[PDB]
Amino acid sequence: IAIAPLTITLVREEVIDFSKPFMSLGISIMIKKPQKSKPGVFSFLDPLAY
Amino acid sequence: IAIAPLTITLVREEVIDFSKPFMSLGISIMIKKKPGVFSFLDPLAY
Amino acid sequence: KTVVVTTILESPYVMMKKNHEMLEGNERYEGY
Repeated sequence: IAIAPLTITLVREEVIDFSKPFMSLGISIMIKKPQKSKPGVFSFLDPLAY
Repeated sequence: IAIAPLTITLVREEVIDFSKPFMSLGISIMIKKKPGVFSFLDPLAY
Repeated sequence: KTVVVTTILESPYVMMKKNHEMLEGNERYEGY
């Protein structure tokens, strides 16, 4: 038995037997945490729109 | 052969065979989704 | 030897067509 995070692919299922997925996943986007930015030079105009 | 939104469950797997899932899903929340012209008078009652 | 597939009426998986009464066979149903 192979109990490991093994991706279920076509070729692997062709050569061995795979059980039903115990963990669903997908491709997602990872970014740096937003974090606070330094205020702009002309930031006193921020409260009102242009 | 059945080709339909048939959820893969143990009680169905023990009696019939299921292919690999073709569409994943789960429980999710569904919810129901402009200022007035003279809205600058709002801070004080009429 | 033709094989019979079974389905349930539930949009957008299997739904009736607008002119399904004129159509026959697999052309009667459309969906995912």
